[PDB]
Amino acid sequence: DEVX
Amino acid sequence: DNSYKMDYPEMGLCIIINNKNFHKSTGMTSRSGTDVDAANLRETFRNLKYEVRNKNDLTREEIVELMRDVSKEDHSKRSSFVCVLLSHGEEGIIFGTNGPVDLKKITNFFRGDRCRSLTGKPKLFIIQACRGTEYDCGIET
Amino acid sequence: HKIPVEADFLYAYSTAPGYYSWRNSKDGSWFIQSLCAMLKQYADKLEFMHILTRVNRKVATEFESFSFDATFHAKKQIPCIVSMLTKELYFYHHH
Repeated sequence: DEVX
Repeated sequence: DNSYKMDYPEMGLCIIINNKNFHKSTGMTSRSGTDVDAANLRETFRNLKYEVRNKNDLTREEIVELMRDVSKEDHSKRSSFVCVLLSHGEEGIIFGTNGPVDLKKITNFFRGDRCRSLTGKPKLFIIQACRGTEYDCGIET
Repeated sequence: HKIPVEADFLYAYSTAPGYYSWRNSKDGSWFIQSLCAMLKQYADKLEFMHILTRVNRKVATEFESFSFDATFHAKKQIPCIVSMLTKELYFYHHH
């Protein structure tokens, strides 16, 4: 899970 | 008269802008997994009979150019228009590989008075991008 | 005899104003994963706002971030449907  | 007319010869275009790699200056890391999104969307809208056009790693200038050109096409025989943006972002902003572009600049090309062949037809913008740096910690249910 | 120039637009945002949006390196973004799934399952029947409402529920209930960095761990997300549409939208037509 990574953000943006 | 409660539903949009969707029986034109073509459902319409589905423009997918898939930005994965950005210039260092932006400080944005590679958007791992975005290709999965792009492929999924392509198949999903193909099934809905949309004319899908995928574009990868566009600079902010290229995004604007693409949008301008697409808005200048004759959409008379198309029932609707769909644009999917996959990239980094901030509130009201989408990122080209080299910097920010105001979303308003992109959507303005399709205003009811600037793209007459789409007047009265649904114009959908699907946006996968951040809108700030706040986290939602949620609440137990 | 005229309509607003801003009418007939639908902005399906992956997240609420001011918030981060989540993307899984292997499965894709939570929002797009859910959007495509709901379109595949319901586009032959449900009106678009109702499909997007199911997308909101799917993202809100089935996803929670997992990270070795406690700062990015156990986070949630809710999409944001912004509609200036003037009619119901169905991705099919009744001959």
